[PDB]
Amino acid sequence: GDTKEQRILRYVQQNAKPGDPQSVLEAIDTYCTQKEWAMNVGDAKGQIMDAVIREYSPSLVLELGAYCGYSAVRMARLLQPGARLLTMEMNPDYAAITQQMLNFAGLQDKVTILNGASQDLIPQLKKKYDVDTLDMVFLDHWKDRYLPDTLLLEKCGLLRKGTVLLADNVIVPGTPDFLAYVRGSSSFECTHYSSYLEYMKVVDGLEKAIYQGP
Ligand SMILES: Nc1ncnc2c1ncn2[C@@H]1O[C@H](Cn2cc(CNC(=O)c3cc([N+](=O)[O-])cc(O)c3O)nn2)[C@@H](O)[C@H]1O
Ligand SMILES: [Mg+2]
Repeated sequence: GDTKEQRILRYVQQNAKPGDPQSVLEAIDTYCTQKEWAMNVGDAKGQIMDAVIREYSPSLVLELGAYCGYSAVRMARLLQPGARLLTMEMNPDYAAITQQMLNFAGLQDKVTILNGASQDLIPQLKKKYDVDTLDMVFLDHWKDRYLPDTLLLEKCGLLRKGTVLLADNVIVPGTPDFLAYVRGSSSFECTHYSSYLEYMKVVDGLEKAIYQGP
């Protein structure tokens, strides 16, 4: 009784300043550097994420896997007014942590949390949420869903030329099938950003894959 995710949030509520997203991010990072490792994107990879976001200024972002709401907070705090983030989370407990994390950050009005698995929700985006195409996609869910969900996004017509895919953990725990596909495919221009597994000295990285169209 009493999960790590609940402890992380409790620490944020005690040490972070309400309505200040930088503060919420620093609290989580501190908690996870000092007390318990947890699978947030972390500040090192979060900084690359920030740079990618500022470059494209997406109006509509889709995130796969929210977890505690760390990357959701990172991204939604950089979004222009009227720009939105959709985040898919299959575990209702983590989704609740995320909602409260975003509420504390004062970012709740920029984000919609979708409850359910990506494979079930993605085919419903156009019909049930009036989504034309996506400006950007952050992949941070089950590693072996990266490729299937990409092909699924393409099938559902959610990708246009210019859609940026940003994938966490392509080295650790690794997504070798996703990497071979986007790199080998002329439908994706790919950039690797070398970095470190969150809160550790193990080499990890993000992959940016830009859809070129059919
Ligand atoms: N199909 C899915 N649809 C929606 N949400 C999903 C799905 N699969 C997992 N999630 C969510 O990802 C979050 C966190 N997560 C991520 C994974 C797969 N990713 C990792 O395991 C991971 C693992 C490490 N690691 O092992 O060092 C480091 C990282 O940065 C990671 O993202 N499992 N739970 C959880 O909230 C879970 O509900
Ligand atoms: Mg990750």
